[PDB]
Amino acid sequence: GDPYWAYSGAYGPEHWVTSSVSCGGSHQSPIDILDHHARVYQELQLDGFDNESSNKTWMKNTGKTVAILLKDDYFVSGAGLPGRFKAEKVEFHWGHSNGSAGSEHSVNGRRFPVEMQIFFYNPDDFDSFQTAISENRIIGAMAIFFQVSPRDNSALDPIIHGLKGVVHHEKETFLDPFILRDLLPASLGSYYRYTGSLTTPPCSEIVEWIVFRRPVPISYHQLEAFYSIFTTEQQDHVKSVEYLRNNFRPQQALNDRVVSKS
Amino acid sequence: GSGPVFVQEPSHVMFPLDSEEKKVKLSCEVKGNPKPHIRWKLNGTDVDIRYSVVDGSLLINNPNKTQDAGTYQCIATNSFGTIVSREAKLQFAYLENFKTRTRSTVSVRRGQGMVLLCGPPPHSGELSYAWIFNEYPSYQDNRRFVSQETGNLYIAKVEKSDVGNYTCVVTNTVTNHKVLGPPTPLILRNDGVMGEYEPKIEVQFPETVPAEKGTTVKLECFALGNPVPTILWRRADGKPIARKARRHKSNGILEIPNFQQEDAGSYECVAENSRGKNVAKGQLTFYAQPNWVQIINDIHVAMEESVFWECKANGRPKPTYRWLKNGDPLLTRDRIQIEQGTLNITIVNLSDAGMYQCVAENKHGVIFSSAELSVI
Ligand SMILES: *[C@@H]1O[C@H](CO)[C@@H](O)[C@H](O)[C@H]1NC(C)=O
Ligand SMILES: *[C@@H]1O[C@H](CO)[C@@H](O)[C@H](O)[C@H]1NC(C)=O
Ligand SMILES: *[C@@H]1O[C@H](CO)[C@@H](O)[C@H](O)[C@H]1NC(C)=O
Ligand SMILES: *[C@@H]1O[C@H](CO)[C@@H](O)[C@H](O)[C@H]1NC(C)=O
Repeated sequence: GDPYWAYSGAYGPEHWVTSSVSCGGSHQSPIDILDHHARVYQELQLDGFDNESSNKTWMKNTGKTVAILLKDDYFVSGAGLPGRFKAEKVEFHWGHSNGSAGSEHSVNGRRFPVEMQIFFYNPDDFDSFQTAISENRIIGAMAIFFQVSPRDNSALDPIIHGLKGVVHHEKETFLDPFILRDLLPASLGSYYRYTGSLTTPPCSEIVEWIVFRRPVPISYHQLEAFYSIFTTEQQDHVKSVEYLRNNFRPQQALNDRVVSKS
Repeated sequence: GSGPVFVQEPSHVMFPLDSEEKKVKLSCEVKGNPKPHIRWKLNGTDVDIRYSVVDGSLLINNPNKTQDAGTYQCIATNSFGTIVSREAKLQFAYLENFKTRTRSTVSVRRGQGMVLLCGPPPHSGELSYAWIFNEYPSYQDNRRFVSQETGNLYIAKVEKSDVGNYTCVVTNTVTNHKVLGPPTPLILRNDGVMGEYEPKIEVQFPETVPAEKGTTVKLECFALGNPVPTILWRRADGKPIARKARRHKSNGILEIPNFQQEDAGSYECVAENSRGKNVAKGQLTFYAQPNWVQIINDIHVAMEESVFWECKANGRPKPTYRWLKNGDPLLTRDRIQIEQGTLNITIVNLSDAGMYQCVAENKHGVIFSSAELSVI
């Protein structure tokens, strides 16, 4: 029903397939995107992304990532997506120290210290994200890279502040208001599109990915907040407190798929 | 000339599953003239008699948790009317052995916080817990704590001396039976030492704690952390915790014996170290099952007289009342005024003769008092 899995160890990514057979599929995510192989679509339109987040929006340390449960209405359309998609949550992937590789996707082999993902469902076709997941319905995902910067990105302040409040597995916190738009790259023009999967079990191959080409800046000081996060792991009859680090899935084969590039 | 009177009303029965008696008894001895007939209920359905019934008492040969465990009640009837018994639970108390006889070796890093999981076997009855470390009781202190709710062993910060074998010892408090689990061998993983970090409260009491009058209520709180956290208990409202309360040596359990109203309210546990603080909070809400203060007694009255009958119970929340006549709910109607724990009959007639029961109840329990109205 929901098998144990981790980002390393006996239940690490190489082994997910043993309990979650779809992680062995041929339409898996994430991937390295080679620009020269991507083919050349309505314009990407965001709706609601500039509105201030409400005080009900909250952040949770899930043990696998830090998640932001969105409580406002944010919608995306265009970019080949079938209809309108509404945002459900945001999740993060990071390395270990010093801006080490933390992204899931890469572009021309280039990885990034963080990857932020936003997950969407079609609110018209389905009444909730969880049902969509259930029916293996199509869901939308944006991948945004963060890139090292000499000074703090103020736009990230509320998120970094929130991280400080959820150091341990299961902690939750409300966040200071933030502008979802400002966690996306300054230029939305260049992005890639392909069909792939969840990058965690059950690895369902239902994801329309929007991978933005240009990164969002983050300082080494801000990154420290990600590296300061902990999780817990299980061994036979033991639970342990562990650093939450390098929480990314290794990359997967393209196979029959092509990447589109705006 | 009398309606049924309980001589031996069903009481809770604890049967030890690994007993030697192939039989359990549920009492329902009743006296009336004429002699009453008796029926049994289980989980609200009738017991259609390997069941036996002797002098009203239900005898079960070959008791079996699956078919027999549950809530019983008897109902006694003669020509003068009917009464219903209190409910009684038949409970099979047991504790199985641990199934798997084998633990994987586990490795933890010096400085790391961890929990050794008991994983107690199927059982019925309250359990208590202890661990054995390298063949000697595992010493508890600010750094090592055993939960009596989970039975887990919490180690705030692992040190080199912790290497060795750990077995969980589980005791059924009802049968006094003890079982040992397979040892889990634990070793140091020789990567670093763990860095420092905020306490993580790893076991704690619920946000809402029903706290029964007269009982001892136990609250747990323990955190993993480097440096080892301190654990502090307080009441949110600043009042001192009662001196009768006991603290476990690791400070991981606060026990409040003989619980009384003044002991209720919001409690906090603060876990702190040089890296930060976290708090568990919860409200203890006092309650008490109903207790009889005034019962109804038999009434002998003549035609056309009137009748006022009252029962009274204490409890928290304050009990409400309802009435039965011959086992059926009795509500206000012609001549008969039913108001909470009172029954007022203006002008008695022959049809009023019967058995009556005044019932007092709250969220936490229901109690019955029974008497006969007889007319002349
Ligand atoms: C209880 O019933 C189950 C099947 O209902 C049976 O397998 C088991 O032997 C019984 N247990 C005892 C102790 O009689
Ligand atoms: C009676 O009900 C209880 C649950 O309230 C259940 O545990 C038990 O197995 C039931 N007994 C029977 C006879 O089904
Ligand atoms: C602990 O006990 C296990 C068997 O349970 C044994 O294999 C092991 O040698 C013991 N530890 C040491 C180092 O004595
Ligand atoms: C009912 O009984 C009470 C006794 O407390 C009495 O005061 C009241 O008058 C009676 N009601 C009627 C309708 O006679």
